[PDB]
Amino acid sequence: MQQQQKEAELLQKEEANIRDNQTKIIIAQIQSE
Amino acid sequence: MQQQQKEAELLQKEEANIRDNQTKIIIAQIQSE
Repeated sequence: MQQQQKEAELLQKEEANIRDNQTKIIIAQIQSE
Repeated sequence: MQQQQKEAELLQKEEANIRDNQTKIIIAQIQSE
């Protein structure tokens, strides 16, 4: 369960980075209009 | 209880990142007007 919560942290951090990444390209698209 | 408070930290951090990102795209929309 240490391992489970640790990999939960890992997947949280990678998906947080991903979400920030789509929103970065989204603001780029918004300003490209 | 340690596990519960630690995953509480995790969910607070992910939702805080989501909120900041949402307001980033919101200000992008505001300035796109």
